[PDB]
Amino acid sequence: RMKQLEDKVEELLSKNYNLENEVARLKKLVG
Amino acid sequence: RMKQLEDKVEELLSKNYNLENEVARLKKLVG
Repeated sequence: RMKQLEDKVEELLSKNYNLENEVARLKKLVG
Repeated sequence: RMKQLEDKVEELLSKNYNLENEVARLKKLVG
């Protein structure tokens, strides 16, 4: 369960980097 | 450290929900 929690942190960080990359692409379209 | 890992999961999920809400607002502007 240490490892499962660590795995979930790594997974959520990857998801937020994808969301960050998407926000930047959309902001480039608006801006 | 169990608690610290759990805290980090909860924090990253809140960040991704904010990013999700931002993506939806920007997509509403484009769409």
